Amino acid sequence: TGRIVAVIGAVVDVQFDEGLPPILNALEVQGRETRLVLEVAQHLGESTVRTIAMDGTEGLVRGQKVLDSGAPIKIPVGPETLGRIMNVIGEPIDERGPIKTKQFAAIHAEAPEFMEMSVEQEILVTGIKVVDLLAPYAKGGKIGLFGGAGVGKTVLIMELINNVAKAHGGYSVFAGVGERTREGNDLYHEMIESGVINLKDATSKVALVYGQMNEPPGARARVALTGLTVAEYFRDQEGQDVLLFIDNIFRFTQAGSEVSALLGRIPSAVGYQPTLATDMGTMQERITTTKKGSITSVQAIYVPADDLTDPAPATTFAHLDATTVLSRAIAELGIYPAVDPLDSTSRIMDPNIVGSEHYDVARGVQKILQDYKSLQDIIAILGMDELSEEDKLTVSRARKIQRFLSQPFQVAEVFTGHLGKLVPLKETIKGFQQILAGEYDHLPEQAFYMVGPIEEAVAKADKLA
Amino acid sequence: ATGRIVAVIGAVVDVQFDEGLPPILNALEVQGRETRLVLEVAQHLGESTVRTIAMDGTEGLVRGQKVLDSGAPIKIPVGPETLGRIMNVIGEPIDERGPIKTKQFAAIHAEAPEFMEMSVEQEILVTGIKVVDLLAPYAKGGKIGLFGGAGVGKTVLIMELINNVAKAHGGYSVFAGVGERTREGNDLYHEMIESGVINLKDATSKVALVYGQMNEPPGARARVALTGLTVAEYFRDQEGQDVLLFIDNIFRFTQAGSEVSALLGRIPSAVGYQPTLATDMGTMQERITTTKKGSITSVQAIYVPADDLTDPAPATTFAHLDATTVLSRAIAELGIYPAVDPLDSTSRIMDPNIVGSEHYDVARGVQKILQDYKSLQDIIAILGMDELSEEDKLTVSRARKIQRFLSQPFQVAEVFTGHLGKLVPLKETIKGFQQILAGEYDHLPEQAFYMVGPIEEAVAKADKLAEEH
Amino acid sequence: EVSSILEERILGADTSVDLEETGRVLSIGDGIARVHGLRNVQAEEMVEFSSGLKGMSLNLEPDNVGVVVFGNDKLIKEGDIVKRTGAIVDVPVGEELLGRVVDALGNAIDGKGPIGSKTRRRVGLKAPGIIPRISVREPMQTGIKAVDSLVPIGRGQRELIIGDRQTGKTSIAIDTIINQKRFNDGTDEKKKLYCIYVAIGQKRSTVAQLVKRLTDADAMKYTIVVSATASDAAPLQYLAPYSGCSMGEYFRDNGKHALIIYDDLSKQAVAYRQMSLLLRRPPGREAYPGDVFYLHSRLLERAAKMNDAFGGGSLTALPVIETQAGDVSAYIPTNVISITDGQIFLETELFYKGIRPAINVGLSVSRVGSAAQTRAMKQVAGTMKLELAQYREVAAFAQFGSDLDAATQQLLSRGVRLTELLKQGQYAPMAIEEQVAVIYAGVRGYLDKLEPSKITKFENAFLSHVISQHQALLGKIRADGKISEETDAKLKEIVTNFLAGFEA
Amino acid sequence: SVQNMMRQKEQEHMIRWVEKHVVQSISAQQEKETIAKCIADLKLLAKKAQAQ
Amino acid sequence: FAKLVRPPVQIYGIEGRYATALYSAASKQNKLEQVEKELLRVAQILKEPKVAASIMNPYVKRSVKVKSLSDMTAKEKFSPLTSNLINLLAENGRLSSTPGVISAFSTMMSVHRGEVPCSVTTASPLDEATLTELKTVLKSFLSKGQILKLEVKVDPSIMGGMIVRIGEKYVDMSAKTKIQKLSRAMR
Ligand SMILES: Nc1ncnc2c1ncn2[C@@H]1O[C@H](COP(=O)(O)OP(=O)(O)OP(=O)(O)O)[C@@H](O)[C@H]1O
Ligand SMILES: Nc1ncnc2c1ncn2[C@@H]1O[C@H](COP(=O)(O)OP(=O)(O)O)[C@@H](O)[C@H]1O
Ligand SMILES: [Mg+2]
Ligand SMILES: [Mg+2]
Repeated sequence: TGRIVAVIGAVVDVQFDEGLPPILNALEVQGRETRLVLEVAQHLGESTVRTIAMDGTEGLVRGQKVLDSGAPIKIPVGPETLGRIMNVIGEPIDERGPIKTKQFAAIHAEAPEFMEMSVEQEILVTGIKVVDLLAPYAKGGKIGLFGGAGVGKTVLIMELINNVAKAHGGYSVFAGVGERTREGNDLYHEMIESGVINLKDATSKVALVYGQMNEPPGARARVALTGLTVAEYFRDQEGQDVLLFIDNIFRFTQAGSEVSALLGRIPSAVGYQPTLATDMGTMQERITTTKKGSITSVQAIYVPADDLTDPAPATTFAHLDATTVLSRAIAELGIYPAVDPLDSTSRIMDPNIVGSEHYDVARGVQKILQDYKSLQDIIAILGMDELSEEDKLTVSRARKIQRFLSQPFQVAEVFTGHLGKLVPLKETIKGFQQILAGEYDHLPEQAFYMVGPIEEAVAKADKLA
Repeated sequence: ATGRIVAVIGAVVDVQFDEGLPPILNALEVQGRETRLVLEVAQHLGESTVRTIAMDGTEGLVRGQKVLDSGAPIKIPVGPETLGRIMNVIGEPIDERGPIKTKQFAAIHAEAPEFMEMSVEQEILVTGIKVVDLLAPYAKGGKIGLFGGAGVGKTVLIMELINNVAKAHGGYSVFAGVGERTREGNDLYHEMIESGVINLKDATSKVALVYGQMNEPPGARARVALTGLTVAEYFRDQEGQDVLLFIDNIFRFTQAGSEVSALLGRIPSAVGYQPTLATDMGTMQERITTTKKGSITSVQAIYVPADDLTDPAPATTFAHLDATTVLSRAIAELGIYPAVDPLDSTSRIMDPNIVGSEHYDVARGVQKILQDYKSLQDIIAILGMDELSEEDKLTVSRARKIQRFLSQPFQVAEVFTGHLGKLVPLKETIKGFQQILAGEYDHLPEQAFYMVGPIEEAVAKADKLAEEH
Repeated sequence: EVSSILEERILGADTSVDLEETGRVLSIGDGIARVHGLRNVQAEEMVEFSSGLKGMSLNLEPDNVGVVVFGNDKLIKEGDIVKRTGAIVDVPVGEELLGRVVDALGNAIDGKGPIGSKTRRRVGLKAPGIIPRISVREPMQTGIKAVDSLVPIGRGQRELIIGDRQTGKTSIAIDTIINQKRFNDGTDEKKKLYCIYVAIGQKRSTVAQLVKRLTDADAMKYTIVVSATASDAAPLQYLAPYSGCSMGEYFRDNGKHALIIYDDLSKQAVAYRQMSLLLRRPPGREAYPGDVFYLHSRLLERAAKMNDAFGGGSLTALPVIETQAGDVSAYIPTNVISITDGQIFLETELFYKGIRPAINVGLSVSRVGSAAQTRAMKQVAGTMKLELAQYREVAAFAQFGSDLDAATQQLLSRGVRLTELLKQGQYAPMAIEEQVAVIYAGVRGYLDKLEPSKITKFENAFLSHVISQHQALLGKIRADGKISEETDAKLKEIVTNFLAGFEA
Repeated sequence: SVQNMMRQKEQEHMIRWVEKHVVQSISAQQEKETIAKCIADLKLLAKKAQAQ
Repeated sequence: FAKLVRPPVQIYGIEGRYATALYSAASKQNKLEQVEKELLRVAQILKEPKVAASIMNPYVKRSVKVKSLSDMTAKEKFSPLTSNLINLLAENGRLSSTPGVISAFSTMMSVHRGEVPCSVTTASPLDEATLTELKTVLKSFLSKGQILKLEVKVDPSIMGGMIVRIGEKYVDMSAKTKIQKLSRAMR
């Protein structure tokens, strides 16, 4: 046991006698109503450790009694965690009874070794036509999701959960790092009304970890570790192809530079911590493709003060492999999903990774979508008919391409009434290889709006008139 | 109860007692000097050791001088006899005319009046300045602020309101000068004898004066403003008269506390001020109020450091002021004097239920044509003046006549100008500006309104320029 | 009978003896006492000195304890006796506070009499979780034609009023208190609203002018005002935001509705920074401590929309934030922006160009969206929001434009006339049924021939007409909630009858 | 507004007389001090039996 | 490292670190009373003008101030573990704070039989029957089998009452019952 000597804010100091616990352990205060977990961070000498709290600190008397677990924070893990909501210490917070499982795991765990990594790049297919063609997803890589509210982001989250559990058979974890309570309640009920979570049986496809915004600054930084332990169970024990959602990554960085300033350390550049490059290192290197399975991560990125070279969105950018941006100017055009095709980049887009068939198809799409972007200004200012006859087809074809990128989702079958289509990879490359050559140009525009493959396009030209 | 001096660093003297500890904010008399040196207690440090701040210099102090205690804070003399006298921080007279002989002594450290001792009524106090009475009217019993940088006219504009307001006023008046040039406390003692406000021969004077200037140690530029509004609290409370109060400067109350701070043991805040910045400011500015026992009009000059109103010392006084008169160097370098910014000055009584609906739609009619003149200058820089249309060649020429008509020749600035002192009444200021807006003076050039009084002299000056062609 | 009530109190007083857990004072300076002893104090526990002041112990250190002082430290000498009370800070709460002026600790400062509240509540409680909440659907009516049209507020949303000095931030939050009088004297129990106003560091004469403004409009019989002024001590401007949510959570816990206004939150982060740097805590950016995000988050997360199993209550929070030179990228203007839902951005340029209230609708958002508007207001304002947004694209062609297309001349013609409908005088809050009629007159096309200077005179003439001569139509949009096909034709000949003979 | 305002003027002037007049009356009651010690300890005899 | 016994007071400072490290070595080997009789005589043999000089005088050396003290503690009475303590205080330059370590050790050894004495501050000293009655009710309050000590102070500022402290308890029956007459005003 130990005793509390000093209570200053959200920093408690504990005095032990014999069993001095190492760093990154977890203590537990005796005599209080709810669990208050302290995490050891420094050995201060004369048998005294420096702990950061994880809940409210008031009501603590100098000289109480504090036990020791002898291990780090251990959470309930398993396959029966699918469809539940937990905080950073594994407790359930939806009043549906205690989670019961066989084994536990610790959140502070080392990276995989050098002889276990994958030696080759490999594309993850998710079914969407705009994602898997122009900005494809590597297996194990980190993905950055630009865009916020009012663009249609929370549908794209709920649909990538559904398609990987269909074409690949791998579940997902959602980790809310310092997220609002009002917006972390609507995502609970939006997933219920779309089937990906289920209150009646064991066909759920996600596990929710919610460390909300009104919690102490030590408890908002470990949530992205608790929500990575669960994602490591479905790779190390079963060998699935897991996904991982963090929303967002800036509230993991910013919650780090408030523990490192409550602990009395000199700040680095503009206000961050000295250790900005290892806390991003000792988290995002556990997200990798081992020999058993993989973990892929889609992360939301908020840039402060529109500065792309601020050290919080500059440390993160060295880890990403592909970025997709949700433009609001395509949402007022009618296209869903509202993914910009020109301002998305991929690192694995390469003739020696995805082959030459994927390459020269997806290269020509972004070139033709630039010529319509340059010719749309002469038409708006000067007029229409002055341009050549070779340019009138590029105006007509690029309005066929940017509507063939639309696709009806399976998560929206109740509302918009259409059928949700999941397109494999070999249909999307075959489709755009024919639109470029003028092979299906005589058909009108609305045959291409909101279809599946290229086969269902010509079956919709017959119903017009 | 005697005590010894154990440390001297700068202006902060440490004093160790043995049997009787005096409380915080007291007065300690250093025995052994030929002059009087008073120490003010600021902190406790344990084992009977206080830490003080010195009112005078600290040269010639030795470790072991026996220090007495007073049992009370700095009690200055106060009463009717202090009128027409200059006095020190601790109450000594420095006019060299003898001792101030009165019956009432009053400490400078006292509380603020409660919530049910406030007054609520509003008025309008007319001055005679055209920019002030039109767009940002002042008020009886209301706190007024004069902003602006260095060298734009804060001391002259506060010299103008002693010229107009203080001689037509019934009750008394107090001038506290805090941290300004010692020359300018002599051009006030010699511009108030020849106007008969200070009288050196009998008992009919109407102005007291309290002076702590910029040659004093920094423990003495932060207790003079508390000594100004202690004499001005006697007239409001123990008597019932209407008091005025002029304070220049008041930025030197904040700055003089940011110098003794780091030796008292405090971590600095933002750009270099003390951590207790907005608490001792708000402890002085809650005694300058209108209660149910009197009324204190108060005009204050506020230095803005290097033309930045986002500095933490001027940008926290805004919560304590009713009427702000922001001066500007971008107007003063045109020749428009007084350089008052019209699109940055406010008041709490610009209200069509208080100033009437005719004054209200004239004030907003002036600011709307000046702000629309600002957005037109961005076009003339690329296009030019002549390529504009004929409809907005007129709203420029109406705006330029409104800029120049606001400038008025002051009275106390005769030695700068040579021009004469004008004083336009309130009913004429509105009627002058209705006629430039409606278009009744489109046949005159711009120069006919520069440095004039009422609108009558704007056409008399127009013909006199014509004949010299 | 003045002698009898004084003799009554002193026999009714309790003079009983107790024990204590005292401890002497080590070093008092600048409002931070160091006390040796007090071996069984909890964190953030209220103690009280020998003179009469009270103190809240923030630092529990090994050899001493750091206790801030609720007053002035000239009454605290070294060697005093610091007794223990034994309880965390608690405020009186209930129905009896309605129509009173209180400080940060629940005492009465208006001098009417003491509070008769029988209950008591802590200030350090937690927010409700994810389960007891439900999505926001009911409208909170402000009464400003630009707020309810383009940036609506639901009953449980947090909306930030951000802007510079002297641009009507206090005035937007002072007619929202006045506008709820029309429901607060009626019969419908689930449409009443209760308002609380917290003043943090303003002068006493300003609060004495604002109570009289709310006394004149008969709106101080359902409003509480919590005043921690500028002269009061540095920790009393820290408790006063948390002493108002504890009075706005008694109405949320008991099935009622509420509203709270923090005026302003940028003077709480300053009164807390002074307490930190005098207790020797490690500084950070702009000398703020490491937990100023944790100071504002656990105050705004207490605003919630409860569900029917817990009562159906609500709490709506409007914080005011003062920027400096319009830079919202500072430290505290970026903490409170990322916590709340949407902002209302009042500029200073539009205030002098004639647009009053000077709400910029280019930068103002609300992320509850259109799900907090009624069915009548939603139908007309959905096109107005699209019409105004097409105008702001082409506002830069107005200064020199006559050689443009007739569609572009039309887009300028509707944008100017929709702007004149949005201007509004002070202390005149409208009704939603009168608001939807004025917008319906403009968005249809019934004003493109009237001169742009007459749009204000036409509106004040038209509103006084339909109150007296068409009262039975503004009871079939108030009670219906939507605007049907029968009312669409009935409103159609009304604005055609008035526009025909108007100019007289 | 005259009958209730002026009542508060003598409500405060009532207590203004008493609290300066108590200390001049109890200063000579040293014969009451010999029972003030003898009544204190019997409450302490009542008090030390509570924890024991 | 090895563990060390905790004192029942646990004071802090640079003088408490040396009164704890001796209490963790003299509670071992059962020598807590032998050091206390030695320490109350080393306080006497330091404050002589031959020996009080040239220990605070900084211009001698460190080592020759040890040798002038290593034989002084060796010849007279002492060769316990406490001779290393004076040898350790002179190495660390902490020989000035030797009355601070000694005065801390007496109260740390007091609490092994002591009671943290009282304070009755009312008036002039009264008769014997009032003193023996309070000394025989406060004996009923300790409940620890320890013979309580007590001090009496004279303070006439309290009108007719008395304040009593028992350790850290502080009952109160004094002139603060006149300050409780704000219920006639604040109500
Ligand atoms: N709708 C309006 N139309 C015209 N004038 C207004 C309007 N609303 C407010 N004002 C005026 O603006 C002035 C200042 O407004 P207000 O005090 O509300 O701004 P503020 O920024 O909240 O003040 P502070 O900077 O002290 O917080 C007041 O004198 C008021 O008369
Ligand atoms: N009536 C006036 N109008 C415009 N400028 C003036 C007037 N009187 C003085 N000034 C200018 O203001 C400058 C500073 O004057 P003063 O008010 O004494 O200094 P400060 O405002 O810096 O205290 C002088 O150089 C003078 O030219
Ligand atoms: Mg000057
Ligand atoms: Mg305001």
